[PDB]
Amino acid sequence: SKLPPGWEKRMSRNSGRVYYFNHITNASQFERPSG
Repeated sequence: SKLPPGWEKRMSRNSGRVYYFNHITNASQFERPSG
């Protein structure tokens, strides 16, 4: 785990894929969130 303040690193079982979720902008991406 190595994300900035505000982001939450989550994991999606079954398929085994990494996905991030921002509780500030409720945005979802598939890459290292920079800011």
